[PDB]
Amino acid sequence: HHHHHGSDLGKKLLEAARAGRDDEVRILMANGADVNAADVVGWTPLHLAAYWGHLEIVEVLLKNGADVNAYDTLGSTPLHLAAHFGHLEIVEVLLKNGADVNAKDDNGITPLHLAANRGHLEIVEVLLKYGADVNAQDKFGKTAFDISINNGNEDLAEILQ
Amino acid sequence: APPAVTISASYPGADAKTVQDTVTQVIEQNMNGIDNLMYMSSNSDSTGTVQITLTFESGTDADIAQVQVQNKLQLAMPLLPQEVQQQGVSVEKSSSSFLMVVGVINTDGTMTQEDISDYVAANMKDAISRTSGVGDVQLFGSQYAMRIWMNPNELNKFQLTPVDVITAIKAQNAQVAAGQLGGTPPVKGQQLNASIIAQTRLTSTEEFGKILLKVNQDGSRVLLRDVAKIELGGENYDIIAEFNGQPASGLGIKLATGANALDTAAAIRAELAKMEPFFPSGLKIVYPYDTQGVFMTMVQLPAGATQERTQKVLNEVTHYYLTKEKNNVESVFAVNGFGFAGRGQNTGIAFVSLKDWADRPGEENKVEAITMRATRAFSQIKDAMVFAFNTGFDFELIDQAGLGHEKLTQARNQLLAEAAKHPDMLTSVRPNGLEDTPQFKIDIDQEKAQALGVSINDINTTLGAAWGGSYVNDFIDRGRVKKVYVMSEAKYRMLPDDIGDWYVRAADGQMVPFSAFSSSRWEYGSPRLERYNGLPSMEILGQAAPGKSTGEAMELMEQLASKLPTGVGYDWTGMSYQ
Amino acid sequence: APPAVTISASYPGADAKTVQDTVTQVIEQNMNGIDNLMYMSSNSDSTGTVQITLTFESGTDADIAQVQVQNKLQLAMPLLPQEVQQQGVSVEKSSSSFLMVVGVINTDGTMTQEDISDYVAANMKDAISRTSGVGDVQLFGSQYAMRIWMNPNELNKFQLTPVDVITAIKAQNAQVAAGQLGGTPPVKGQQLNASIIAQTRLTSTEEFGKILLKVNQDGSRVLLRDVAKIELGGENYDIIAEFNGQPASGLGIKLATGANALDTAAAIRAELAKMEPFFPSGLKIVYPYDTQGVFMTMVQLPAGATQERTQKVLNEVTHYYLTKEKNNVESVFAVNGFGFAGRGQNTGIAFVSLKDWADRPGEENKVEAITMRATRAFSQIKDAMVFAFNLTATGFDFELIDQAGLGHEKLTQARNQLLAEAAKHPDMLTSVRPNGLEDTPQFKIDIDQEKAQALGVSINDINTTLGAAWGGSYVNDFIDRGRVKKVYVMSEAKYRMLPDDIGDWYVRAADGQMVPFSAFSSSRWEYGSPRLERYNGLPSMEILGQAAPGKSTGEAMELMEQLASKLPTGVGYDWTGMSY
Repeated sequence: HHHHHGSDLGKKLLEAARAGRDDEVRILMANGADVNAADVVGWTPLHLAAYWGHLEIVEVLLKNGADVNAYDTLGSTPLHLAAHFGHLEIVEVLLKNGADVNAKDDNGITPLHLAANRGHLEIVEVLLKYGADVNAQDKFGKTAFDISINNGNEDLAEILQ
Repeated sequence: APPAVTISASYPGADAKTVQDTVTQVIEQNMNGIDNLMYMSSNSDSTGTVQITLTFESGTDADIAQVQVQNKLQLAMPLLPQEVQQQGVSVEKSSSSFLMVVGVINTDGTMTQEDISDYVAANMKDAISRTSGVGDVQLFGSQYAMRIWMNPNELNKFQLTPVDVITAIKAQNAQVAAGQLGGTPPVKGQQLNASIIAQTRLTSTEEFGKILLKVNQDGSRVLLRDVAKIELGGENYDIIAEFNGQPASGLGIKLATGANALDTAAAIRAELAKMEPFFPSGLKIVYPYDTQGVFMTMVQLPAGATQERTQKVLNEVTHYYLTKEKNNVESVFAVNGFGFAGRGQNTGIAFVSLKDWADRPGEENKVEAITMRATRAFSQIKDAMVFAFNTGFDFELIDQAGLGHEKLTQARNQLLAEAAKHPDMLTSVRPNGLEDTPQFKIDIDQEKAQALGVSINDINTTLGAAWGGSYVNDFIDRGRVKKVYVMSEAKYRMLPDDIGDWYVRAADGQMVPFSAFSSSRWEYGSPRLERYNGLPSMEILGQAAPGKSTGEAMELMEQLASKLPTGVGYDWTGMSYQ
Repeated sequence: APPAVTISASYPGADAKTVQDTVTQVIEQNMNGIDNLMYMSSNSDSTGTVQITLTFESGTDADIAQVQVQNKLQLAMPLLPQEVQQQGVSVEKSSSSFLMVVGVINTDGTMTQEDISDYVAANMKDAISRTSGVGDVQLFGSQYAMRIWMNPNELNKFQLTPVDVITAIKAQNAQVAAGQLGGTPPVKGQQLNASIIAQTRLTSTEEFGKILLKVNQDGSRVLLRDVAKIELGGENYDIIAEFNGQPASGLGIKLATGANALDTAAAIRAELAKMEPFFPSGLKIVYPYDTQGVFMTMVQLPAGATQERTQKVLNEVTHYYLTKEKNNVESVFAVNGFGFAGRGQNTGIAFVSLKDWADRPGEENKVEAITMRATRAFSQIKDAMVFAFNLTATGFDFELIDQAGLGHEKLTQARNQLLAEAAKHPDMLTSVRPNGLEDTPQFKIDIDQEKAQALGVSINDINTTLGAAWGGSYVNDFIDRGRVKKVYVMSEAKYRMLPDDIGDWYVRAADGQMVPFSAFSSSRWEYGSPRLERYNGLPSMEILGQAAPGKSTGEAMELMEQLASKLPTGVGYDWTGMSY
């Protein structure tokens, strides 16, 4: 799950997965490009596409066997990124294609913790729907309920129920 | 031309956003009541550096603009962070281009790149800077500081932090006012008067090394050399230069607005003639760029790129001139870390000096053909804009309603995508700035810090001092005042895992590692945030396509821009203001 | 047109005497050796503000006057209190009066006065301020700040004080320089280079709300929202503006000395045109005072008078123009808390704009006649000087001066003596009046240093608790919608209204015990000044009046001099303004 450095076509793909050029991603995939090319921080194209919300690319990479559960050097998966930045459709897509709904980064932080913290309520419900352990604790002992108290977002607290 | 006053300040170890929101915005909000200001633009960089350029109406007296600017900055000085003020803020009226470069080398190679840069900084720069007509002086290198390079394993072993080292350096590299024996007013019959001398500044690595951090309960001594390596080294390490491939330092000199070019360069040479006799053996001045007979070569890599990547591209550039253009090129003065557009790990410049005009006979060996041939030859280089030089439009995309950085980028991109779909009118429509890069976001858990009794100031000082460095106070190096810096030794600040080897001391005296109270993630952020007349902006360059007028292309851009999201405006500047 | 340079400083929560003795006197002592200086005057206000006006020979180059004044001010800057320096001292070279007013309203009524003032301050004021020819720019209102409104009951409940609050805000609303992974010099071969980002400025009431003040011994948490209310709100609340009765903010713009009025007004309209397309829905600029077509109405109540009292008088004025003069008057732009005088709770001003020249036929419908009737009708209002005028050469401007350290109370006595004699010579002198303000009740509180020490309560903790609660403290900056703005702690209004409230505030001692203010202080009423004046560095009191029907000023000055010559030892005089 921790992927290593590609080259030329691995670089080209990463750079294009980020900018949202849907054309060029399709070219490079057909021409052999490593779908799990990582960068210096361990971000595959699926990470990059999840972070900058390019849904089309996310489905395309998944069509070509991309690791839905790629880890970056800190334990953080593409679902983490999409959940955190409120990219709903990508969250659906990733969990539909096998994303580990309970993945913990090095800090014990789950996609639920993150969706919770940034108030992304629709995404929180979808994570719960697909198995998300609501009592998952990060390294400081915090659940996503504890998060909802500290933020004082009562909409969330009632969702967690 | 329209005169320009430039404010420059810095903040050791600060990211762009930090520089922007503690320095740049503050200064910008206080640039009011100044006469004849056409427009104001700024950069805030992840080098911890800000440059604000205030551009005035043509006809404006540059002395007056300068003074008015300096005075406004003076009244804003107390709103800035102490770290910024104590670096010294500069304000300058100069040309953006260099008038000349003064090269310095050691022909006996006795002195490294660093020793030459210090020799230049400590013995040559100030007198050049005080010569009349000299607007701005760029050292291609750094003056020495006393570098205290901390070891986090040894600091933990004796239950110490960077806070303790800093505290101890301020107490034991001190210069004390102690008054006099028989001082005024004195008693009647006093026979003796003499100054009392207490602590003076330290002058050597030896003296810093015996700073006494703490006496253990068993009697033994922990000295600063027990938790740190101690050497003279640059205030920073970002600018390294070569002259025909050998180590060099130098001074890039800019002409003060309105001064004489020729008089100014004679005065400089005369001042250089005064310092030559006192040079150490080996040191020699070389004149690698005199304003044709000269040109430059810019090297811009994409942001994120290290000193090592940029050096490899500069070597190819230097190589081509030293091999393919042997017969026309006398020399190449090449600088890694400074470029046409300011400063970064990912930029560089080469100053090229040609042989005598008379020994370069024929159309093909003149400046125009040489630069053209070189641009052609460097255009193949991968992930580097590399051009050689001696027309278009200048457009600012502007955040008019608090949109923020991420959304103004999306709007930038939406503009560029549309402009690429009209190649008949617009070509080479690009940002002039940089792209967001991965950065390391660390969150201090306040709760956990509090429960363990670890103070946030000790945490943030430990973090900053170790990973960005900290300007503690001054010392005297061979009779010249200079700075003292604590930072981590390179090897304990290179990788994410290294964070967890730094320990902080709690109120109860136990040592607590960073991992106990922090957590971290990667995220994207800007290494260069831009601003135009006080608001966030993004500068876009382009030209009219062939057989199309400048005005029609501008007209197209204005149309294109009207279709951007709510909150995004624009403006013309520089070459496009008229 | 004699050029004036003006220095302005601000000290939140300071009385007039505090300003005078910590800021104004320090600056003034360095105002000498300046070319072409005729005289210098200043006011030190209980609004926490000082304004020193330096007046120069006509013909004097204004850029040089400003350069020299500021050169001298730099000698005093390190001696000024840090709370002044942080507000930003200003030095300006402008006309004393407005060139124009730029009004801003919301035609949907979907934004408050408070919101409109913020929008103006954050998106509009600076660019106007940088425009060439713009000497001075007055916001009619206040930029938003983050306000933490403290509750002393909740603070005492958890053994906290405002010092704890301030300390926690400086720590958890911070912008940390954290360096880089893989920065220079590196280990040769390093591939990774990333900036480290740690704490950034907070951006929202939600984030301030959750600042952690303490963890109890039982593990529960005290957050700042558990001891304070948290909202965006003015740096201060002293300036409130209306346009035709509807909520408004705006910009009062004075012209820089020597600058062209036409050109400069045009640059302003041009800069305003850049802003319009990006306004939120409903926001609209209107133009209530251009520079016969216009006039102002000064409203001056006596010292002690609250904002509500001043509002009624402004309402009466606005009402008169909108009912009685509605066929002549296009618009009225009323500002509560700023005026001719400078600024304070008992002042206001109305800018009035008349309809087209040719929509007012007749002599009784011109500015002279209108302002005459307006002033006539306003004359009947009590506890208020109100008058209207167009914007003389039979008036005089007298300065009574303390030349022997007699002090404020004696200079007042001496003043009343001069005024009472001028009021027994109606043949030569008509309405001889002070220009300034009268002393008012003020609450004098003594800290018993002995009791403080016995209890182990520090004096800094006492003075900061008092100052911050009852006066307000600028803590640091935060970022509101990408603009740097201030953060202020202060008591919520409820808890700083009445003298018994002093006793509700606790301070923590060395040994951890909470001590009420009542335990180490005593209080009594007394009188003091809310505007101390000075003329050429000495305490002073400006006295205005005019000659009597027929006799020329020079003879009225001759009598004022005779009257003065009989005042107690130490009291002297001098002539300023017109009379110089």
